[PDB]
Amino acid sequence: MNTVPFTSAPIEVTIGIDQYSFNVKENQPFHGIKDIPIGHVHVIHFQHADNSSMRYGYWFDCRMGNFYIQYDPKDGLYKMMEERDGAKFENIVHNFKERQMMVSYPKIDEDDTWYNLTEFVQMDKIRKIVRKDENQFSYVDSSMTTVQENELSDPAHSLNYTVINFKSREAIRPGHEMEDFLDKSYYLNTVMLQGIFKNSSNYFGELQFAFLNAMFFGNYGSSLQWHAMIELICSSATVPKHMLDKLDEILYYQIKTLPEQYSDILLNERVWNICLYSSFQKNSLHNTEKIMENKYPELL
Amino acid sequence: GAMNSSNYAELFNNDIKLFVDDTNVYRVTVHKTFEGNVATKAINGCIFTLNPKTGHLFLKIIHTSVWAGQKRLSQLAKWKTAEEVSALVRSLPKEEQPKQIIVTRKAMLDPLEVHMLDFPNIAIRPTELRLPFSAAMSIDKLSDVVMKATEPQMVLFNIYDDWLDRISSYTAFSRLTLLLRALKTNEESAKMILLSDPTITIKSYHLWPSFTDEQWITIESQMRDLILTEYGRKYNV
Ligand SMILES: NC(=O)CCc1c[nH]c2ccccc12
Ligand SMILES: NC(=O)CCc1c[nH]c2ccccc12
Repeated sequence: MNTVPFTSAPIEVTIGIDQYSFNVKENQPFHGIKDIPIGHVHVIHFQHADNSSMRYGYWFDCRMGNFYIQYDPKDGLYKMMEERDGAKFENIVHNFKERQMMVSYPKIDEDDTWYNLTEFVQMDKIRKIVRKDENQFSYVDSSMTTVQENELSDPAHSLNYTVINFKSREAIRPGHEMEDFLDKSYYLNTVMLQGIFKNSSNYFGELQFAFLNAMFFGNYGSSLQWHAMIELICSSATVPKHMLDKLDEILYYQIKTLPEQYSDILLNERVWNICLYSSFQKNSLHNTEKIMENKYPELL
Repeated sequence: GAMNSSNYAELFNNDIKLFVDDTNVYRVTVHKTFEGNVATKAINGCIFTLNPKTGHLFLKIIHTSVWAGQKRLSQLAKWKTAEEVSALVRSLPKEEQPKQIIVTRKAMLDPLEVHMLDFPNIAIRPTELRLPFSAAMSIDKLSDVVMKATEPQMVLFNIYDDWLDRISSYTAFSRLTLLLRALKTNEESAKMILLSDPTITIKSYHLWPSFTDEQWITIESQMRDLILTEYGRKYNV
């Protein structure tokens, strides 16, 4: 079990760690989060009490280094940092634990939610979508735009998701215009899976990361990416059976975790109605269709 | 953006553009079978592709053999339309290619956009105008070449005859849309108006009769009367 030490908490802030959150008061003696499960990526995120604008946070994996949070009064945010002196970091954490100034990652033993949301998410792939090679962790916030959004303005601060565009030469083989537009199997299986992602695990990892950035930061370009990657599968008549079964599980847990009060903005009516009721895969997502109909029948 | 009443004069500027109407591409008769079920029999169709500035008509005849063994024909017809329009554009010299293609039915937007991906600078636009181009098969010479075709064939006609020698494109398009609207609303009456006087003939290379300027004014008034009436006879007013 790993730990992320905070220097201090000088400004009042709601701190999230994965799907959990807690409020910290201005100058409250808070010194970080312990008992973080090893084996998964994690995200630690922030919303200041004064400016609910800009949710922001850091994707990280404690197996890759010792990370801590320290507030910067100049840039006005809680920053993640790496401590390279392992003995300096073990000593700091040990003292804070002895003084019981850390909250414990509040995982219930029966609960596989975070695993299910991050099953295919890898830190190495996150670091290619979010390019800042000098750090082992990745910053994301509400406002960052995607490469595709930019093409349609600072490249260093963009989300480099894989561009998917159904009306593009990459998606449409000359001479197969109607075939490829109405059945996207060649774009899914040859262009994207065999060509770009290499395998379905990397495809699902980007899909899962896009959803999590949409949910935790309200990142609009990430929501677009998540829906595009769903629609590309559902609009393919030919999809490996293991991928369809896995997609149903992935989406089920995403829909299960989504805050009810955010479904209006985070769920695209056209995509979901098309995918569950019109698409080639309308009968292949049984768990997802059941949870959607019982939790968000209005959208449908 | 969409072409509408507000930006109508854009049709007659010097940027080459084409209307595409797919109404008459997939044409059928519905009939009963011996067992008493219903079936369709395709008849030859056409793509109506028109330069509204010059009157240039590129009438691509769609022979019934293109439907043989195919499913979902109404969907296929839109894609076949887009394939043929794209092939026409590629066949034209660069300086004769359109800068915009205006589709008369919004369901043609995605098929045409996908077929024209190689031409990113040609704008594909819908329209809010309810244009009467479906009535093109009420023009006798056009209907005749479509029905007689035994294979796929492109036939080039000027739909304005020689009108542009005496009137502007705006006035020519307005006359064409008036004639076609009349033919669509009451074909028999419209055709009676156009042919009532036997001494005004249709030249061999023309589609419409050789009316003088004064006779076109009378004809146009007759077509407007017909359209207003039928709008009574229909709504009882
Ligand atoms: N004691 C300090 O130097 C505060 C900042 C700091 C440096 N390295 C760290 C490692 C873990 C937590 C905090 C820190
Ligand atoms: N290629 C073009 O730009 C026009 C071709 C064309 C179609 N219909 C016509 C009628 C009269 C002269 C020319 C034509």
